Amino acid sequence: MREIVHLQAGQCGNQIGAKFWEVISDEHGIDPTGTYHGDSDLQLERINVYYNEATGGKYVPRAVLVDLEPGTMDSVRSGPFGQIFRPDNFVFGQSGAGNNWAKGHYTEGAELVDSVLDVVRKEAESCDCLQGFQLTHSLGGGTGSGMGTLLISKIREEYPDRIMNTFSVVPSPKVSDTVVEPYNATLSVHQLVENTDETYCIDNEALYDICFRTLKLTTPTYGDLNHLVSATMSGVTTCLRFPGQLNADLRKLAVNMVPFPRLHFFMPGFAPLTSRGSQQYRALTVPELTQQMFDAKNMMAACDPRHGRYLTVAAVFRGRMSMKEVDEQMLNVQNKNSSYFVEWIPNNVKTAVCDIPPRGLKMSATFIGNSTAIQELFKRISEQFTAMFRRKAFLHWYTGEGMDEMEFTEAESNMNDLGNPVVTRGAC
Amino acid sequence: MREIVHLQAGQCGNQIGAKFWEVISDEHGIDPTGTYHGDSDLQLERINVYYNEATGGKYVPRAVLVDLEPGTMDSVRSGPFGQIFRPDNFVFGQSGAGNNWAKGHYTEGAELVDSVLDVVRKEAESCDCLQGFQLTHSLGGGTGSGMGTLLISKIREEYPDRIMNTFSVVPSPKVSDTVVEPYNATLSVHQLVENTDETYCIDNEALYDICFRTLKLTTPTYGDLNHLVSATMSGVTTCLRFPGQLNADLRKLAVNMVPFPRLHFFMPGFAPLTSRGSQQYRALTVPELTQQMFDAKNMMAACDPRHGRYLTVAAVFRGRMSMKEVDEQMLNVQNKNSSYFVEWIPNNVKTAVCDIPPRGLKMSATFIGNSTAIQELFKRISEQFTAMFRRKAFLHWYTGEGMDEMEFTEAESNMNDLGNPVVTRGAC
Amino acid sequence: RTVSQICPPPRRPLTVADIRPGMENDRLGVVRDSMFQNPLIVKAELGKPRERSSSLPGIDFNYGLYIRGLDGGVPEAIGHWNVFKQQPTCPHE
Amino acid sequence: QRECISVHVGQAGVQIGNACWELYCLEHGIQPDGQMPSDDSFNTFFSETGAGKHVPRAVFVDLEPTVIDEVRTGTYRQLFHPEQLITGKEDAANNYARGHYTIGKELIDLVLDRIRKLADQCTGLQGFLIFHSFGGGTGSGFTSLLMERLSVDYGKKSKLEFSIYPAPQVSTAVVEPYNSILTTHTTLEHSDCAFMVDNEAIYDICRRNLDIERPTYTNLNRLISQIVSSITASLRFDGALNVDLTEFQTNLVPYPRIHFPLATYAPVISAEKAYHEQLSVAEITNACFEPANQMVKCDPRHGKYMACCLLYRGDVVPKDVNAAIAAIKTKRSIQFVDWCPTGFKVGINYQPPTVVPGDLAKVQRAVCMLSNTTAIAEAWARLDHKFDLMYAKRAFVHWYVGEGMEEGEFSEAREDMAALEKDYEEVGMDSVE
Amino acid sequence: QRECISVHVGQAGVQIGNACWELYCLEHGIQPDGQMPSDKGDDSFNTFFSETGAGKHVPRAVFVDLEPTVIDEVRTGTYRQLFHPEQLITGKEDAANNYARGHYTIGKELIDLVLDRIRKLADQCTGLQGFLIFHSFGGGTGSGFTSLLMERLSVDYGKKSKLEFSIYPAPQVSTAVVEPYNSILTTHTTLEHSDCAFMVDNEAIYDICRRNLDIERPTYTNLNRLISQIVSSITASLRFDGALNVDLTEFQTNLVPYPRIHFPLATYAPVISAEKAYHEQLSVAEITNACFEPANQMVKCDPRHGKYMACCLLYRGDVVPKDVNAAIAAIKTKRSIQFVDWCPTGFKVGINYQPPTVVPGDLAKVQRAVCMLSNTTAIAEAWARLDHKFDLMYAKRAFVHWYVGEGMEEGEFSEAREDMAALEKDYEEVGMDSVE
Ligand SMILES: Nc1nc2c(ncn2[C@@H]2O[C@H](COP(=O)(O)OP(=O)(O)OP(=O)(O)O)[C@@H](O)[C@H]2O)c(=O)[nH]1
Ligand SMILES: Nc1nc2c(ncn2[C@@H]2O[C@H](COP(=O)(O)OP(=O)(O)OP(=O)(O)O)[C@@H](O)[C@H]2O)c(=O)[nH]1
Ligand SMILES: Nc1nc2c(ncn2[C@@H]2O[C@H](COP(=O)(O)OP(=O)(O)O)[C@@H](O)[C@H]2O)c(=O)[nH]1
Ligand SMILES: Nc1nc2c(ncn2[C@@H]2O[C@H](COP(=O)(O)OP(=O)(O)O)[C@@H](O)[C@H]2O)c(=O)[nH]1
Repeated sequence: MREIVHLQAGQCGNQIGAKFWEVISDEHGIDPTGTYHGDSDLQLERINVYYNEATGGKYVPRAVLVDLEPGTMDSVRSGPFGQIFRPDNFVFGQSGAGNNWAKGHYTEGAELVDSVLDVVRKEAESCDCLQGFQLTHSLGGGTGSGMGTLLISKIREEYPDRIMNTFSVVPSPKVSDTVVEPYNATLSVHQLVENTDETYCIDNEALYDICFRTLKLTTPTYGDLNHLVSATMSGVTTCLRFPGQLNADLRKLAVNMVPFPRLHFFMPGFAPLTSRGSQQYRALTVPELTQQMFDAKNMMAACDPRHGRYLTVAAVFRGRMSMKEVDEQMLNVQNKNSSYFVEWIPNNVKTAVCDIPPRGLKMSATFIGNSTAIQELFKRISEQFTAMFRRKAFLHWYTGEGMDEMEFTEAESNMNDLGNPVVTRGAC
Repeated sequence: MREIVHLQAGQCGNQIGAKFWEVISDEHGIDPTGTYHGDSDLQLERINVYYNEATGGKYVPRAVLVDLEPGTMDSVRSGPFGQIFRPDNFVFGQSGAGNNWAKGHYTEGAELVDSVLDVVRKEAESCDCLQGFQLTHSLGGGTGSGMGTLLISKIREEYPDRIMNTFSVVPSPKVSDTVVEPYNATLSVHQLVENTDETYCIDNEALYDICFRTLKLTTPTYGDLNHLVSATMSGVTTCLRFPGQLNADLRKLAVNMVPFPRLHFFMPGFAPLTSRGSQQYRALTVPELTQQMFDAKNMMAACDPRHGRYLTVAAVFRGRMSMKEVDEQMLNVQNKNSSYFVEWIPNNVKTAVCDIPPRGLKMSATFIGNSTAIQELFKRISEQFTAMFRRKAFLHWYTGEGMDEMEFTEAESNMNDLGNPVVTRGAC
Repeated sequence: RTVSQICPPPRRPLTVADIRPGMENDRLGVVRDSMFQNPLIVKAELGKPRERSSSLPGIDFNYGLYIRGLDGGVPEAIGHWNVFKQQPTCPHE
Repeated sequence: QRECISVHVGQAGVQIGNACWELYCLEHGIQPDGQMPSDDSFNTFFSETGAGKHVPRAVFVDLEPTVIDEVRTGTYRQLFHPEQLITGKEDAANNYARGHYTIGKELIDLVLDRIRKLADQCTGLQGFLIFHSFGGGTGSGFTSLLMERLSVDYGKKSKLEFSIYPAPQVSTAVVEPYNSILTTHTTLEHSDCAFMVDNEAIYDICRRNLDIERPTYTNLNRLISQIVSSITASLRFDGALNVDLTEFQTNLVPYPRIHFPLATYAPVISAEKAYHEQLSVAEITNACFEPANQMVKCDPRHGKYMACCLLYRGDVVPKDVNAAIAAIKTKRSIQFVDWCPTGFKVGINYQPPTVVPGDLAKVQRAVCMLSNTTAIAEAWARLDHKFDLMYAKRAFVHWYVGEGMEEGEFSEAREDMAALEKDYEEVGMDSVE
Repeated sequence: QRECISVHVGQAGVQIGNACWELYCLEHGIQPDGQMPSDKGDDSFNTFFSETGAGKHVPRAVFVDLEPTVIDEVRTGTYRQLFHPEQLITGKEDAANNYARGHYTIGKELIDLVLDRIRKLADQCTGLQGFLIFHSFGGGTGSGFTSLLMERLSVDYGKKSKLEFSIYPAPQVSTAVVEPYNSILTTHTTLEHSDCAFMVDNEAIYDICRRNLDIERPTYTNLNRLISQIVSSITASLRFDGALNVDLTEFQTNLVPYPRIHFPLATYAPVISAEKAYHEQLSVAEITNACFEPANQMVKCDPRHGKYMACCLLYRGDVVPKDVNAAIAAIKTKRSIQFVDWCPTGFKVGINYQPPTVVPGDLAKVQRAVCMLSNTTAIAEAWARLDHKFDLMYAKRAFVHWYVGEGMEEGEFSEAREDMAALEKDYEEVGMDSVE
């Protein structure tokens, strides 16, 4: 048996995982009170990846919830599937992070880090064979940036043979919900370079693009916005949760996706995405699923992937399917879209198929892309940072809370030293 | 049948033992009025470990209640279980405790000692083989310290080869309920170092720490604080009363957790400790019983196990659990953190498994710990002694009642010569 | 709803109804209610505390947060294990 | 849990406070005396006690009576603790010396004692709301002394200031140019962030966008009470983007010295214009950013914005404000500083404004916009020129000096404000290197 | 079983006695006539009350006062029936603000009577626990008679606990110019025999009643009633059942570090005037902080200009002990309450399960009250003030002729001055930190 421990920091990441645990509970047939009221017998066979057995029948997710503001815990307890976590893992704080990476990393975050590693230690020891951990956070903003990267650093230095999956909401080119977003982002990605094994960059502008152009929605709510994120976060972890031909768990993905130890930033995708008005005129098959996977309309990072070359493609299909077409459609993609696929990885797709799709559908597909188009996001964050670092704007807070002048330039040096390789292997 | 007598001296230990008779009345099955109202004959099998028979089956405990002031005597008499205690062994005095060690030891407190030893001798022959001596008190304060330790000294001079255990409440680093905690407590420990075989140092602040972090109370009263002490003081003597596998009596415990004759100070522990809310979502197993047994939050002392190298561990599990796991995770504890267990004692842990769970659960585990972590307790109390011994403060009452400087100097020297053998083994 | 708090009536401020002779608040010349509630026409009671500007609950009201709680304490935290009970009986219907 | 303590000093701040608690009682649900005719919503600005007589976390301190005696004989005599309504005995007489130097010592120990009592009953203290003007002697001097003492004692905690600006054109006293500079010299080094609002801009918005030519100060202060309720909204309630007071003071204060935001409010319609307009989100965002609803009469065109905090309340979907921020960024007249590309912080709350019996109509969407402009330096220079003209031949200086003032501190405050002018110019100059 | 003998000497002592017995009447079921309307099962009445044949319950006290009209107030007013008619030891001739008359000529016709009364009052005592001497440092009776009575009781029952409740002289106002001449002698004589003595300053009672009770013109009926609540809160462990029951021998082993330093100060928690108690919360943390606030202290002395040596907290009512312990931790880590460097543990804890009972009047009916009793170095300033006043009055030999022509020898003022010089030297000696 195999386990994944889910931990989350920040208001954003807490809502990420609230929608994720709702989606996983609906997929495993688990009611809000925690028991199994389901339909399929094999649906209970690998509950113990995200869930924990408890004496009588209400399973408990192996999730620890942390936030410096003690109101997001109130929100997630008052949510729909709120009475499902352990009350012991609500490791909150009597403070407010204040959108400050300094105050999430070198302060009361670092004073609560001992307790959050204690409960993470408890849930990790209560396992048998751990693949690793899952952290959901916003790369722009406080709490989930500073505490998130500190927590990743400690967990990576503690368990070096386990993989880390961080689902990060990177700041968007369109607007800015936090004014120190690139300050938080550069310092956070400095730690994300040498730590995690699987980072997934999700953009809210891309979420709007999907839900208005493809889903045809009018009032897009956050429940929908990281419902769409919960979809892919469930779609990555399905081969070790349900049976099927050609299984590929998280490490089997991570071996194939990243060619180099640092280029581990993925832009996700879900593409049986049908509007409620055009769903009734659908003819669900592998060709249009693999056509919907490969456009700049279901790509959840705010960088059009046709500004760079794909390094590695993933395709976690779900549903009862046969797959000669799932093979030759990747052949067709590599043959036609040839200027955006590398030549030094010949046949740079990975394919996996799960037996059971998400409920309410018959056949789905999760797309995980590693390209040279995250170039543009990282570069734009770099000029967005250097616009304010040149005249010391919003820096007195970090310097007062205890941060140093040289380490900001160290973070920007690592920023540019991630920017340069994704130049040179996109241009050979 | 193996018998033991339970003396309670003071205010603190008097209340602890007076409610401990209540807590074991539930496990046995006698009501307040002495009539046995139980459910199995197997509880009646060994009533004569703590309870003496009386005609009509009106079973009376053997407990010599003693105090210098007849206020706590009235408190016990007017408490919940009042019509259970023998009228003859209500030995009291029309005097004042004065929370003075010299008063309890070398003055009119010694003028009741002849009557107390007479009434102890009254049940010393109404029995078969008196294995041990329970005595409940507080090292800080009067009566329980002074007269308690003189009672210990006299009863060991009268019976030399029986094990005795003193459940004693020690002062807390954080606060102080008494200005002369050091003056009472160092003088109390001066005889306990060369006398007793099983102490149980149970501070006051860790009971509130358990009730606040673990049990999650909001108004922890003294019954709630004394009850964990009573649960440990019942669970330590369960292989002496009820059937099980790997049975161990108090002399077995003395042999296994006394490496050297002076290092016999034990850290208590009880670990089905759950809150009322997380008690729902909890998953009772011998693995997590061991986990929350060795977690440094359920231990009842201000002695950090992460700052104290362990010497001997005992675990009296109670319940119908299989033996292979209660051996296996006990091995895996030492294999996990062997650097916090001694190497000159390999195999430094003891397992006992009684058949009967405590009434109101499905299993439990009483934790007994002899570690080096009591060195910080002794160092801090020695510094508290020294800070007020520098100015000869608070000493005129002691000198008026019959103290002198050389006795306090010998007591402080014995405290330093007790702190040395509990650090020089951790230094290998 | 200050009269619903505690059963005997709230301690009304001293109206024109009492105003005993040979006492220090014995003003002459249009005596109505409102000056005895306005605190600064009110010269003090001179032996008794200053007159109220309001009506306050009676002699048998406890003051402050007196949290009674609902936990049964550690006898309920150790003397019971709430094993998972369920009410499936599903009204799916 | 997330408490915050309000101290109301001076007549202006006190009547802002009466409007504010008039608003808050109707917002939460406690009736004017203080009891609730029946959870973690009132435990932010209000405490709880015996039965239900909830007491606000406010210290109404003033040097004269008759400003607090209105509260003590009003309907609100039951809401407040009788001792936290603190009155002095002598008037400050527009004298910074009589507000900070001479008559400050008979009151400062008592007001700090009540402040530390209220802070003792705060499990989490984010910050303070300090209500006054830059005008009269009380709100000039006692404010300064309070900020010195609170910055000394509670240096790690937030102190938010709510200051009424001395109007560049109308005014009501002759020594406001003296008092404003004398109070900002000392509050610059201690106050974390000072939301500042002018009287005659509220005058303008009432005469134009509120369709009434005769509301009095009980309605002038009501808009500021709405501003305070809008700004401390995610602390009291829950929303989409909760914005915390630490978040305001970290995302609106660029440099250690530039901490003077200007507030403005979205719709101020008056119950005979509600049913004839839609009141969408893009148009109220453009209404907040258009150069006439600013609550300080300075022209935002003659300057550059630095950072703005939008706080939308009511039924607001987040992508309407996403589109509105996009449109504001594309509109050319709003000119930003080139060194700050992220110009915005969005906050969204699901709770609409409470409708007090008055003139403000029931609107289901309302955004408070705070801007940090560089056009506020023009208003600073407008006060500085008045100070220079009055200080040219020592006008009204003997009244200050005879009460304990030192002459050189006038000149010290003068080039401190000159230095603030050069800091504004230095943060406003563009990129040439 | 646990009883104390309360002697009330002089006008101040007997007025505080009238107020306190006014309190204990409604504290128990003893209606102010003597009987109890209970249809009973008690044993809490026996501490300060007897038990006659049917129900009368005479108290264990003695009102002694060398001038009449005040004992006649007692035997003319409401409470005459409750007291023994021979317990009322009135004298015949007032001591007239004169220690010489209180100690040297007119005591000898009443000292034998009052010693006899104290003796056969102690005969109705299985375990007598202490003596409660109520007086002032002012008038002739309350200085000289309490000095001589203190000497004779320390001769006769010297091993027992001895408590003084005394009205300390005012630093600014006073009521006699011979307040220093009488205080100097009564403290010089009672220093060696008093086990501990709790001080009250009328100025501080005026200010605490003006500020907290918010009362502008109340009389000594309201001065002494706070002292009544103080003594009822102190002697409550011996009356009721609680959590940390404290004995008088614990109090005396407790509140003094050294044999002669035996002057702690009282402080009473919420003293809110019931017109105000609705508007705040009266929690454990704020009542513990209100004890240490430098405005609720029962005497004028500045706590910040001094160090607390050892203090005792008597929480009474529904108080959870770990909130007390947390408030103790917060008070300990607060940096404005400085202690002596040789006393890490300086706090005492006591909890009793019986809430305060209030007479109809000033005080709010609160189910929680802590009495704080602090032995501290802050009283050295008041001692220095009184000694400087004594120096400036004695340097011209004024008002000495009434003392010396009565039978008192003139030179005792001198060695009283060096006795207080020794007391000041000791209060300075306890103040330095450890260098050795
Ligand atoms: N909203 C509102 N603003 C006021 C009010 N009273 C005064 N102001 C403004 O405050 C400025 C000066 O008044 P204050 O600062 O309150 O004067 P003060 O605090 O009483 O100080 P002193 O004159 O010394 O007594 C005026 O220019 C007004 O613009 C008021 O009642 N409501
Ligand atoms: N509680 C209370 N204290 C009083 C009263 N009258 C006087 N005192 C105090 O007593 C002091 C002066 O009176 P005393 O010292 O008691 O006089 P005395 O001890 O009776 O001796 P004589 O003057 O000879 O009668 C004043 O400083 C007051 O503090 C009173 O009516 N009630
Ligand atoms: N997609 C989605 N996004 C959310 C949700 N809740 C919050 N967000 C996003 O969270 C981001 C801000 O998070 P952040 O400021 O870092 O919160 P913090 O971690 O508490 O500091 C915003 O840009 C929102 O887009 C949700 O339920 N679904
Ligand atoms: N666990 C527990 N501890 C208590 C209890 N009662 C008192 N204590 C502790 O006992 C200590 C003081 O008791 P002590 O002075 O020895 O009472 P004495 O024996 O009459 O002198 C305090 O620090 C209390 O924390 C109780 O009922 N249970």
